[PDB]
Amino acid sequence: MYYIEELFCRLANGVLNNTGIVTDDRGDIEDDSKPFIIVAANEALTRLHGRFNMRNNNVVVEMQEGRTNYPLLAKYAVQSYDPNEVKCPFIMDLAGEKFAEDVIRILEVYDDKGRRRPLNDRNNPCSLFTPRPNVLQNNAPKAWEVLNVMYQAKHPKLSTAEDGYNEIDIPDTLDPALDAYIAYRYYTSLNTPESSAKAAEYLSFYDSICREVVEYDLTSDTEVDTNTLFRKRGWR
Amino acid sequence: ITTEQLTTREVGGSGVFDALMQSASNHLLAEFKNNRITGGDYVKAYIATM
Repeated sequence: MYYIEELFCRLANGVLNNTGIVTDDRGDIEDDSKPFIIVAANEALTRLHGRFNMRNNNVVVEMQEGRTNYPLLAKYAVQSYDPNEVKCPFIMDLAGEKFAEDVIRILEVYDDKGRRRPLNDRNNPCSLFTPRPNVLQNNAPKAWEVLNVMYQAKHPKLSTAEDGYNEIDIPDTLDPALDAYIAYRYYTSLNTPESSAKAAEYLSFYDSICREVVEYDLTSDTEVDTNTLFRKRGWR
Repeated sequence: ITTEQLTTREVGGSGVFDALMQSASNHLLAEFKNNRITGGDYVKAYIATM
């Protein structure tokens, strides 16, 4: 829940202390070396959010008469659409946030009437398909039809361009994993044998921390639920 | 000619040995400010030329 400047300071004080990237007073990263750190941080956040299933997000898609493929992009969102290019958007962002393009995997799709819609089921005619990992199909659009999509989400892009996201939202147990990944990227990029050995060390540290977090289940990844098939099958 | 004209026992300068060390340190730091080496490589090269 801290800004990008705190990340730059924490890198200036932790790993990357001897490196020539850091300013003279050891306060913050030098200006010309910031895009490198931003790219590395984005890659690390995507890796972690793919691994751990932290964020569960929702989006609402409204159905037009002649369209069957509904890609989930920011072009068709209310808060971000360009009136000249797209006449009518089908992704609603009225309340809050801007729906950054962060669709990794689609889990559940529910109709506007409270009825579930099967995904990727060939033998069920009333099913929804995904030709691409974020594109969604419905082959029979109807009037007054709306679908709610529950999907696994990744961290929104960090840009530091006066309009991008400054905030970093990550569990406090996984800061060292992110820092280790950034250090691995840098020391691999240096292209020397000693730096290569240091990069190997940092990558191994990243893996070990992730495996520890998996062992102790600090993100509450495991889920169970009450049995419902006992009654469906007819047992007494 | 005295000893103080060889080295003045300070990192600063005003001696042949001190200037010879400072020039090498400046060259290594010039390569170091570009993201080409780290602190350890610079220190090791400095100690080697000492």
